[PDB]
Amino acid sequence: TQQLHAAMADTFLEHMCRLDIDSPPITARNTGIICTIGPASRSVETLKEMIKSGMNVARLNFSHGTHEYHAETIKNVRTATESFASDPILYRPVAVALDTKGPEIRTGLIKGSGTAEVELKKGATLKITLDNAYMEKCDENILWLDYKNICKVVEVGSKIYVDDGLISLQVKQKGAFLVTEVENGGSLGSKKGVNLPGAAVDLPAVSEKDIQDLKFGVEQDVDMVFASFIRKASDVHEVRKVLGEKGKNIKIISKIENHEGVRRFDEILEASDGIMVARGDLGIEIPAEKVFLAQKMMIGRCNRAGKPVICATQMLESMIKKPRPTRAEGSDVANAVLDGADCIMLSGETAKGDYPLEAVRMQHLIAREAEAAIYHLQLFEELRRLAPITSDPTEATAVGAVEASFKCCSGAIIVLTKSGRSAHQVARYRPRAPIIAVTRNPQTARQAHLYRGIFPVLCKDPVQEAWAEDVDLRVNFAMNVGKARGFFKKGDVVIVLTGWRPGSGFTNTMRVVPVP
Amino acid sequence: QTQQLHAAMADTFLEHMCRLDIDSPPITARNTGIICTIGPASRSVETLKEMIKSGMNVARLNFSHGTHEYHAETIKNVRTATESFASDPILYRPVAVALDTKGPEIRTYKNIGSKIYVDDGLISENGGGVNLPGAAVDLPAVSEKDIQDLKFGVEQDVDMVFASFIRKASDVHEVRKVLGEKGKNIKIISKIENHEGVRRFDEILEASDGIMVARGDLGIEIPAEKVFLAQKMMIGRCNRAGKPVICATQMLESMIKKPRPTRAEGSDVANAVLDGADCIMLSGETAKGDYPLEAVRMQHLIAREAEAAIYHLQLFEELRRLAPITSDPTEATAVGAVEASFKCCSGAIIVLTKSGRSAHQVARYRPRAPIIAVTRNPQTARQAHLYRGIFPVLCKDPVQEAWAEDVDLRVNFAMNVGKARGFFKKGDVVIVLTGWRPGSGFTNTMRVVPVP
Amino acid sequence: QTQQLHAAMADTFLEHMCRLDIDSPPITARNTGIICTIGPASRSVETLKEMIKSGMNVARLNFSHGTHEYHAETIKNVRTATESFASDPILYRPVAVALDTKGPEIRTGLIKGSGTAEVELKKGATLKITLDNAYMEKCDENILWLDYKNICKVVEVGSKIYVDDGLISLQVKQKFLVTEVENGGSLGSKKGVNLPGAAVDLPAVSEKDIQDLKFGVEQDVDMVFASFIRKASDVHEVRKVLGEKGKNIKIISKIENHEGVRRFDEILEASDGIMVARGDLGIEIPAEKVFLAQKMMIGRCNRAGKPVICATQMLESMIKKPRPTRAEGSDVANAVLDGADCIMLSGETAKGDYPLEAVRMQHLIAREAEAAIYHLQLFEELRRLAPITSDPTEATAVGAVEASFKCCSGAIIVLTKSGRSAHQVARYRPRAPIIAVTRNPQTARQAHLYRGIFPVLCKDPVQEAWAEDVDLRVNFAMNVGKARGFFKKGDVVIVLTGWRPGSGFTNTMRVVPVP
Amino acid sequence: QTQQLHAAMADTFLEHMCRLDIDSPPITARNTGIICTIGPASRSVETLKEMIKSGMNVARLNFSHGTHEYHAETIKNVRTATESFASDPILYRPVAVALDTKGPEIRTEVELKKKITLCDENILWLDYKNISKIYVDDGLISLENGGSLGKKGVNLPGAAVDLPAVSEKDIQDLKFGVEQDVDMVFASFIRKASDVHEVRKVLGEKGKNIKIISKIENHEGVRRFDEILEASDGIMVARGDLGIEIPAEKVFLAQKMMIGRCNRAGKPVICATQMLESMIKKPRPTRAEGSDVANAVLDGADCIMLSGETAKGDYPLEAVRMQHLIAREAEAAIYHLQLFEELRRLAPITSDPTEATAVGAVEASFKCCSGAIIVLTKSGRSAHQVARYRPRAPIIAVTRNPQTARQAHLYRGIFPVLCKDPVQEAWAEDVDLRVNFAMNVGKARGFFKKGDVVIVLTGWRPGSGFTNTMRVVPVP
Ligand SMILES: O=P(O)(O)OC[C@H]1O[C@](O)(COP(=O)(O)O)[C@@H](O)[C@@H]1O
Ligand SMILES: O=P(O)(O)OC[C@H]1O[C@](O)(COP(=O)(O)O)[C@@H](O)[C@@H]1O
Ligand SMILES: O=P(O)(O)OC[C@H]1O[C@](O)(COP(=O)(O)O)[C@@H](O)[C@@H]1O
Ligand SMILES: O=P(O)(O)OC[C@H]1O[C@](O)(COP(=O)(O)O)[C@@H](O)[C@@H]1O
Ligand SMILES: O=C([O-])C(=O)[O-]
Ligand SMILES: [K+]
Ligand SMILES: [Mg+2]
Ligand SMILES: [Mg+2]
Repeated sequence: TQQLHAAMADTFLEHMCRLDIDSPPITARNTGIICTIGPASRSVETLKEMIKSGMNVARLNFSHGTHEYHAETIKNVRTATESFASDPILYRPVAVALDTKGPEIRTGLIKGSGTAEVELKKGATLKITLDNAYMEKCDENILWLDYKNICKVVEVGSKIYVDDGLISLQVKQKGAFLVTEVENGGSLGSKKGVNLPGAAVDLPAVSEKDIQDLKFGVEQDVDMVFASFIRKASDVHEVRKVLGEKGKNIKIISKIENHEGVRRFDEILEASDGIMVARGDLGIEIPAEKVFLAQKMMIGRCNRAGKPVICATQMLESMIKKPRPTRAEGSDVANAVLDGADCIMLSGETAKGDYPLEAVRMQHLIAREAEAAIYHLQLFEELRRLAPITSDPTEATAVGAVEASFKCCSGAIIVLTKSGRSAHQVARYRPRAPIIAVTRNPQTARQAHLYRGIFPVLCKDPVQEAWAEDVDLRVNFAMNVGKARGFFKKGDVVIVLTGWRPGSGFTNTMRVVPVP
Repeated sequence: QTQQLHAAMADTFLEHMCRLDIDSPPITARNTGIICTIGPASRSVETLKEMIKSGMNVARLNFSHGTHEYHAETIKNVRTATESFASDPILYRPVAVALDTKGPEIRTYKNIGSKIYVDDGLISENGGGVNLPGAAVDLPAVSEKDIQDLKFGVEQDVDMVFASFIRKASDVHEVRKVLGEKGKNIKIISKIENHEGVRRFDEILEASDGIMVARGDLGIEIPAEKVFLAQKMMIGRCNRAGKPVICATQMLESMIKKPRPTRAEGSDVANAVLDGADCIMLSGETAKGDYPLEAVRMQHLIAREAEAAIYHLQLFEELRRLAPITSDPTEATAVGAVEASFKCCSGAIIVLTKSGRSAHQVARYRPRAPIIAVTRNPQTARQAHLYRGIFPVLCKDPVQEAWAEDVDLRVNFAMNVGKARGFFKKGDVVIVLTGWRPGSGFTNTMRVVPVP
Repeated sequence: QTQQLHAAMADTFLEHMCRLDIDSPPITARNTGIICTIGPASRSVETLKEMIKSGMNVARLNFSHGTHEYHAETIKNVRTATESFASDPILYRPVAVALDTKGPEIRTGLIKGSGTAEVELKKGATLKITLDNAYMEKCDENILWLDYKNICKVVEVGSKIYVDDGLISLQVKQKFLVTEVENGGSLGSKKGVNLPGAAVDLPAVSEKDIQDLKFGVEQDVDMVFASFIRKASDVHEVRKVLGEKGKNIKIISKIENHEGVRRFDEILEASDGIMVARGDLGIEIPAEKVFLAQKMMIGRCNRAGKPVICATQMLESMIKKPRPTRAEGSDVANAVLDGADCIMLSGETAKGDYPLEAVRMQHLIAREAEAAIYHLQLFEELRRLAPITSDPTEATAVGAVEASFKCCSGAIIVLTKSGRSAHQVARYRPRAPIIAVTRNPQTARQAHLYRGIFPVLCKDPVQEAWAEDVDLRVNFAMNVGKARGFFKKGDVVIVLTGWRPGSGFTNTMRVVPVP
Repeated sequence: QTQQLHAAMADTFLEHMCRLDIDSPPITARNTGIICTIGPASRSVETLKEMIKSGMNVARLNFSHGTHEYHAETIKNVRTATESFASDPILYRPVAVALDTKGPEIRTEVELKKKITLCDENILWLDYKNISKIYVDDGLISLENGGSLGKKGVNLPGAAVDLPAVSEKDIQDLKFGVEQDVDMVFASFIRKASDVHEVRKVLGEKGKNIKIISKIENHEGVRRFDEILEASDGIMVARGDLGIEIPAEKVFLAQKMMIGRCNRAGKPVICATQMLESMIKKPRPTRAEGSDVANAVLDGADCIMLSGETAKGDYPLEAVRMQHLIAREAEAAIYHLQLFEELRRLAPITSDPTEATAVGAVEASFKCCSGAIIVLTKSGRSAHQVARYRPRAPIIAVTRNPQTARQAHLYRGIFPVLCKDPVQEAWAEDVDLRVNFAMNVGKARGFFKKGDVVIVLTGWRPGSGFTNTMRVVPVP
């Protein structure tokens, strides 16, 4: 059970040899699940089923839609979320994330229609213009795109990709205009994304349009921002600046999607609250055979720094049209969890696909299977050897509680936290047991989904005047949540982390107590 | 640096991940074998030439469909395309032929709680070949059609057999008896496709020459969320036993219709190589899809990238600690050669072998450097593709009357092959493995020599 | 350069060795217990006071010699010296008293009617061994009497017989016993005889041991070192003899012969701790094999969490000289590196000329060796080899030790009644000292058997409010640590308490700033 | 149940300790070298024959006392004893001669209870200059301590003595060693790399093949150890003087540090002084002394040394035999699984094919449990490169160079064998002849038998520097 026989192996190779398909996993699923909301999932009715299937974060993509449309999406999520608040013991917080548009390049309209398409045949000629006279009159001869300075960055012989890198063009002759030949062709539609691998796209990291959406998210009380195409640390500083004082508590997740962002990852990770490995654009900007290097590198460096990392894009792509995934997609999710990803994401599988609930359920089943097969003995040993010595009492308390949880096979680590930080410090050491973080801050409970293993619970009872009684109140609530979810039963042992006084920064007490 | 050598010198696996560098270029050699299913999209002589140039090592023919005259024509075109490069033996690549049996599949014969899936797992319990997740084995291991197909393979001189739906050791022995004495040198690769094969894997592996993780049927017979567990389990035990293991099915499925893979497909190929798979396989991507060459090229590029990212310092240590002591001189010589190749950053290990066994025992310990196996046996050269890192070369030169001179001829042939393929150049250091007398079984000599 | 912390952070043991630095000073705290045999050279109140100040934790009484009156006076002098520091509880050091039994010894008679006469034995010469009581006081270079009446039943021709702690060796030539001297030398009175490889059938607990153990219960000793333990049933016999009145006395089994090493696992299971008694052991087995048996027993005791003592000839040359040999400096250091909880002195303190110097040398070596321990490897291995458990105290103990490495704490403070909670911390071998606060004087004395436990005896009365009684004992430990230089105000320490009074309820670990 | 094989398979160091067995007998091969100081107790030819039969590999000559004529007769007696066994080349053991220099010494019975002039208890004479504490007579008296002071040595710890690296007497003694054809020099009180160079310069062209072992005996040599190690052929941990110059409770740190860095560099390290000191007067050692010898071997020392135990004491043969018995037990107790892995990890990757042949040979020897590794070598270098990786099996180094066979004793596990056959015309036949010679030596001394598997290292042409061939070969 829980691959515990493989966990006691002395080598990683023998650990693999002991992986048993008949060793059922524990109940808790530690990996967070982010879901992109769109036409197939934005109804209050479907959203309620997204939550029951395991969605923790509803993602809103501001590459498309108006502020009024997204405001309605946010309302439906919160409506579906609060529809379960009648039972505070089974209530699951749900976070809202805003994915900025960023320096996107998009084509124009095919023959004045949003749905029209033309067939590009390989080897044929195709002209690219910036003259807005063709902005709505693109066809197989001429194509308009919205990057005015595309000629200052594209040398002759360059390659241009259109529509998620499916169409590829080679610039055969530069103009004032661009004369290209189609390498790989096919159906060319309207408003398609363009990638220029190996070109210094001078488009601003934070456009005037992005400024409005960021301030929109601050007004809407979003829990986090996914910032697209972050190339350097100063790009992160603009995002932090625009969010200003009122958006101080909004977590900033930098998306790495090009060569420069990979090269500058350290300065970007230092300034950010988290990372997203956005493999979609990344797979086009750099060779597709190198993406897995960038992913393992970014996940490991984030695990080392104790900052959240998200694995995103095309994880269960085939499930947009089919109710079951391919074998490659099953192993991709599992290996991302084995790599150490805090969260796994879904895009078109939930935004527009035909089986959005099956996708969420499949991600939940695989992640719980992958979490049991993790070789904890080596991971915990390596995280401690790579983590520096600390003078923070909470840090020493966190590593001691994780070590104690491996020793007594505890059902959970219960943590009282106001800002989340205490639970974050436990999570970075990757215990096997789920981390039940008890909080009264709703925003804290929603941002805890970015961390592996943190199962946030929001206590709704009023603050008791006697502080030692307020602590016991929240601890017993955690015991009720854990017993109701089947994390443990009466008589089991659990780790409880508390402070010596109210307020953030005083977590310093670890207790080993039986389940009431 | 190159070949992820900065990540290679890390003291922990986590720090090894942190040092992976997309700007660190891999070496020229690609160690993982590429098995391509040949079908209507790829059975022309002109196409097969491009597939070989793209890196195809093994042509798989799926006997679930097609007549013997059809398959015999496919085999013939495969050998025409293969032998079209024989005029230059420095650059000639052996290409193997594999026969994949139909096996005991239920289609919509019969002699049949709940649970019963149909049409590749498209109905049960509802939904839009037939599988019985967790059921008895009514049909025989080797039916009468399989016997004729297996006998046809011996006649067409195939190098290996992929036996479908192996459930126990006696299934393997049944196949072996059918190949008989005329096909006793044909390698039997047991395909693990159901819960029974996973439960009885150790007895199946012991009876087999190798294993295929056939994830297609496996993902229907057992929960889909468990396939990664059984895959890593079987690759691990095959690595421990030193037997070849193939990862198969839906690795680049979307490339049937599209010229570039998804992100999940790109990481699936890489992680299979990182797991330790000797070979990776393409099915519909090469048999029926619109982009057969691109799929072969993509497996080549990913595999070479992932091989540079292997954490050899942990893998080599753990492979030795788990391997038993030996009295076989070839086994001791082989592990000494691999240790020496790491010590001097060798450009290759050159192995002279008649049956391939000497090269197989080197591949067992997973050197970073390519293993140039020099043989005069054509079947040995073709069967070498089943093993990670073995780059076979077929020596066509006549035997020299002085045995020491004949050894030097074959060694110098491997040197010219290595130079022409960019594995190494003049002045580099290589490991050379030979014996003290002619004949198989006497490999016991390791020499550390500069490339002339 | 401090605490060999540069060597502490190595990735291999070889690199750890390469980084050991003679210019990197150790900390104040010395973790290895020091046991001293008290004798003529050291039994005065004046000398005992200086030995306590020099670092002695345990006074060993060797009941192979002396009367009950003699030992009663020694014990009185030990307690006089100890309690002379009892007026400052912050600085008072508990001192344990250990009784070392005679056990099934074999001794010779008197040389020419004198307990101080001595003859000379020559190589190849013949020596007659008799059991006739007419010679028990009439021994000389021709006839030797010994008190083992069954010796002819257990020896044969060619057997080796060793006399006076292995100095002289004989070989039986005829069966009274006719022998030929192999190695000669001066033969005194009442010397010990070893019969290596013979099946000696003496009782585990003799009538003399019965009287000495009863004396031990009346005199309130803290532990018994039981000589020549051969099997678990020997340990049980000692436990039954001590009975109800001696149930709290710790029983340390001395492993000194071949059967003891062979049956070590069952003996360890029955005992509270182990002494590697290398003196007799090096005569009973080949001396080139002693180091193997020592490292085996220390390893298995560390694995089981039970105290192990390394004993005998650690600083033998300091009996006559003020400074040890290089081999002796190495032996003490390697015993601490092996994992020994305590190191022992015998003749160096019982009868030598430099008893204070010997105690001070062991203190200096042990503290240097403790800094050199490769804690990264040791802590990882003790955890891997320890089973998962449902005991909250064990999980709390391993979390506290892990926390102490994380924040480089100056100490782990533990409140314990019986000692058990501190013993469970010591089993995981933290670098930081373990300050065990107890109100039980016997718990305080017995804690010296465990590496790193620094016991302090709280004298303050019990507070009615239990949370105040707890805070009182924690602050007392804070004052002890500051007064002894383990830490200072602003540092971080680990505190271990329980949720309710009484033994067995330790479940609370706190990371606390030093006020 | 043999050679601590059960403990050898443990997955942790702790479990390795827990599995050590006193009932697990070692092999016959003893890998650690034994160096004996020759003096009035061991000077006679008949005594030296027994010391050789008991395990002495190197005879040490202490040039702090005695005359050139005295030491010359000592050398003649050693060579007389050594060559008395030469009638059988199969069983002959080479014996090396080492010269130990006096070096920068400061020397002076009355009583003293708690006035230096540069012979009574009121004014003492010393031969030195200016410059705190001063130690006299093996550090027993401190200046403050007391004792029976009676031409005793003086130590000035921490200080910087103005005495030259080599003295006029040492120059004469070094030139004497050159004339007497000694195999190695133990250079006393080496403080810096320049001191090693001045010694190497004194030995000149005629003494260029003489191995220089630097003795580390004070604080400065410990701090400048890396530069001294690089310039030297090897290191001696001279714990006698070192234990006076630095606090005695720190000697074990310096010893373990210097053995580790020598093992890491692949250079010989000798642990010396007071290892069996009580055996000067007693036929058996103390428990601390048996532990000290064994822990020196477990630390990784290539050689162990006897001083007064063989030079002046009553039981020299017993002392040599005890070091032999302890060393053999401790070598079986080595945790090879960890040691070999760590040695490889800290060793650099190079292009020298001899080094790559050496690791591959050691790895192969662990895989097939070989009875030996046979190395053909003319300078010793190829055998030294095998020994740095510490195989469990013995290294039979077959040479025709008699100085090489004697110098090989400085390296753990190298069993030197001197071939005296004429050089055969065919190269391949001259190699086969020397290999077969090692097979016979192995069978004679019980290292292996017919049908066993051994590792054989050879090269591709005559002369030194060409070892590149490893073979796994059945014993004939
Ligand atoms: O993780 P954070 O943000 O530091 O908060 C943890 C805090 O929660 C507590 O357990 C309770 O604090 P509050 O009563 O103010 O909510 C404190 O003891 C502790 O300092
Ligand atoms: O791997 P195999 O089949 O054992 O072959 C190894 C043999 O090949 C050899 O190169 C000799 O082969 P040949 O008999 O063709 O000359 C020897 O080195 C060795 O004994
Ligand atoms: O180590 P022991 O013998 O279990 O004693 C530890 C006990 O001491 C306590 O801290 C309290 O001690 P008191 O009973 O003297 O107040 C308990 O919480 C705990 O169970
Ligand atoms: O260890 P060294 O000094 O390099 O000598 C090893 C030499 O021994 C040999 O095996 C034999 O050389 P020789 O003919 O000089 O004895 C050479 O191949 C090799 O170069
Ligand atoms: O047969 C296969 O290859 C499969 O089912 O995966
Ligand atoms: K006694
Ligand atoms: Mg993008
Ligand atoms: Mg000296």
